[PDB]
Amino acid sequence: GNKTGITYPEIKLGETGKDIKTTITFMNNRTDMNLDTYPGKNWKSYIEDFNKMYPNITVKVQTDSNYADSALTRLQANNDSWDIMMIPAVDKSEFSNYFVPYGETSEMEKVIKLADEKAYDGQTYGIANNGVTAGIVYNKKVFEEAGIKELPKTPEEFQADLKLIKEKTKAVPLYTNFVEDWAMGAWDQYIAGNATGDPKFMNQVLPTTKEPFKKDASAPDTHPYAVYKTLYDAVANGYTEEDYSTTDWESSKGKMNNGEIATMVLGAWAVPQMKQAGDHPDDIGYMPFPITVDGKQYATIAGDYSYGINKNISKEKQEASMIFVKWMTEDSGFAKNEGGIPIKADDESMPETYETFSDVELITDAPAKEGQEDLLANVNSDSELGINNGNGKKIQDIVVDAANRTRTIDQIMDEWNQKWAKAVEDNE
Ligand SMILES: OC[C@H]1O[C@@H](O[C@H]2[C@H](O)[C@H](O)[C@H](O)O[C@@H]2CO)[C@@H](O)[C@@H](O)[C@@H]1O
Ligand SMILES: [Zn+2]
Ligand SMILES: [Zn+2]
Ligand SMILES: [Zn+2]
Ligand SMILES: [Zn+2]
Ligand SMILES: [Zn+2]
Ligand SMILES: [Zn+2]
Ligand SMILES: [Zn+2]
Ligand SMILES: [Zn+2]
Ligand SMILES: [Zn+2]
Ligand SMILES: [Zn+2]
Ligand SMILES: [Zn+2]
Ligand SMILES: [Zn+2]
Ligand SMILES: [Zn+2]
Ligand SMILES: [Zn+2]
Repeated sequence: GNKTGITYPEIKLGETGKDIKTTITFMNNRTDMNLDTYPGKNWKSYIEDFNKMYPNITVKVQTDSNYADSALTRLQANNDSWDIMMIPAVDKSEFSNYFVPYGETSEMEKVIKLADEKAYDGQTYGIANNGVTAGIVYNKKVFEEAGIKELPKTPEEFQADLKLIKEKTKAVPLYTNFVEDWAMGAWDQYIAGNATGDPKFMNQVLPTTKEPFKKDASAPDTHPYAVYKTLYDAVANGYTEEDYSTTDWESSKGKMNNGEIATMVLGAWAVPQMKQAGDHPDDIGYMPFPITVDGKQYATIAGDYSYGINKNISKEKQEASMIFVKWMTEDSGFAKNEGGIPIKADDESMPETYETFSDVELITDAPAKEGQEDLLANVNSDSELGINNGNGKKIQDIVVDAANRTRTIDQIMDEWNQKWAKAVEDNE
């Protein structure tokens, strides 16, 4: 797919491509950063900084509120109307049908983190925008008002804390952001490394296990079941917003900052957005998801959204785009600014958000065994469950079922297991 003859490690920022005069279109999900009133460093500011180094590469930013859906639509049009996008929910095995390979994955791992996350048949097709963990954003002042002494570490402790918040404060204990598909889909981010302690769970165990959503007999407070039951119980116990059908994401930021919401299950990228949303940044904290595995808590570090380059575009625009991605990765400061972990391989600096995480084991998803790279994507597709790959609708169903008492969490998990179990069988 690479028309340029140049791999990503071969780019010398400030020297390579300096003769290029072109314009590239950069599609991303950060509508907030596409505004002049963004409380932080917005897209225009980054592009200005980039243009000091490459003045003749003009970068045009396009942002969509319904990002996942609109990016996939543009991808399936198979044209040259975009040059860089954040990779949406695409089968790894289909990367080469859409995206320029940055380079051999073994070479990329020398210069970026998470080089095998968006890779296939030995090539890397996406670079993460920053490394994030999945945890819980919480308001420390609301927790103090509720009398919560220590952060909850099990589902039972969490529900006990939500009840204290409900009874003793005025905050919504857990705000679901039901209306945002991506906010509901985020619950899939906790069910593997966080809920099991096993870096191989996501890419090896899950797609080879017929009923992964069943309760774990030995440790019923762990594994994916415990995650989805956390959401189920919080809604069924009356510890979420009165009306899930009318939640609002943008106002939820200000409400967290001002102590009207106590918790939201979101990745670390959300911490600066909550802190910027009002006068009480110091009241925003970040905690591990409340599962303990054999006495230890775990948090997976993963890419939030990865940059991919359109294989359909000219060699000039492919190279211009790869220069901008490398600039974003190595020079921009995006990760330092959005509260995430830098992706340049040799940068071991960490957001200050990781201070309730001193005893947490930070892990990354191991690749599948050789030849199984595509197994999760294929079981996911055939099951129609879209685990960690776009499907927030099934999580909305958890909220609906728990609020209307139509089904128990067991029954919901049993439905998923039967669909997954067939997909595991069909792909073995
Ligand atoms: O990239 C982090 C998450 O962004 C989310 O989109 C938000 C965005 O962060 C910002 O808050 C904007 O104001 O609203 C967007 C939703 O329209 C989602 O894309 C999510 O999937 C990302 O993980
Ligand atoms: Zn939306
Ligand atoms: Zn959608
Ligand atoms: Zn596939
Ligand atoms: Zn090689
Ligand atoms: Zn192959
Ligand atoms: Zn106290
Ligand atoms: Zn407690
Ligand atoms: Zn009571
Ligand atoms: Zn929706
Ligand atoms: Zn297990
Ligand atoms: Zn004020
Ligand atoms: Zn305050
Ligand atoms: Zn169903
Ligand atoms: Zn079989």
